[PDB]
Amino acid sequence: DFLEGITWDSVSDIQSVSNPSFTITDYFEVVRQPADGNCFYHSLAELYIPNKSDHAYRLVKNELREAAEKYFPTEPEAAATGMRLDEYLDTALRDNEWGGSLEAAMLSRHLGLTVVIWLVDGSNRVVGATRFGKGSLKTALHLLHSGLTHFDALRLL
Amino acid sequence: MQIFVKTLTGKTITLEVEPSDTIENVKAKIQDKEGIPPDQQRLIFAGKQLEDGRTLSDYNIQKESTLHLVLRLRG
Ligand SMILES: [Ca+2]
Ligand SMILES: [Ca+2]
Ligand SMILES: [Ca+2]
Repeated sequence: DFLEGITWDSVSDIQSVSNPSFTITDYFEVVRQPADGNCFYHSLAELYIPNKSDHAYRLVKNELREAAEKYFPTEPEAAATGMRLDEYLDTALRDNEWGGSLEAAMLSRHLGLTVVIWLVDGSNRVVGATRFGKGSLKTALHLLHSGLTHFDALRLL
Repeated sequence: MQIFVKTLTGKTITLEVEPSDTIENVKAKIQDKEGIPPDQQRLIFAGKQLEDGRTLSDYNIQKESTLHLVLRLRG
């Protein structure tokens, strides 16, 4: 029960951190999603939206606008940015705008989901991981952070 | 005071600090050592975000306390 054996340190109300040591390919199937700048939402749409399409990512971004209206004023990773709701929605809902940790936190709250972001080394070994939500990891959405620049979807094998 | 800063990769930075020092100063120390600009760094102690204009003694951070440097992930 390795993934369940992983211990997470709380760094927020909705966010935890960990330093695991394994190759993501041994426990997960990687579903590579396009390099169009919308892959965070493309990788979420593959795992969450039941109907798969090249434009399923838009549905995830639209769910994010509702989530930002609800939680962006009270989000910890949003207190750092000098951005307020209306600027964020203009910037983020645009094409080729990178999503990630801040977007995953609000989506985990608004959709009642637990989102885990696994970071890799270029050999598929995990350098670290962030979990948004405290739900079970067998029901969670698994995302791969290749480099610090790309997001692919992960399905449990 | 030798406080430890923990990152998402598991990297640990030991900083020599004084209890009167502000989080802004701790962020400037990390910037000089790792090159991470203070606008991009979230210092967190016991699951709470640390404000720049407040001191370590106000947050009750002591000699071998370990803070967390949580970075914004985009991809
Ligand atoms: Ca797809
Ligand atoms: Ca809905
Ligand atoms: Ca690591």
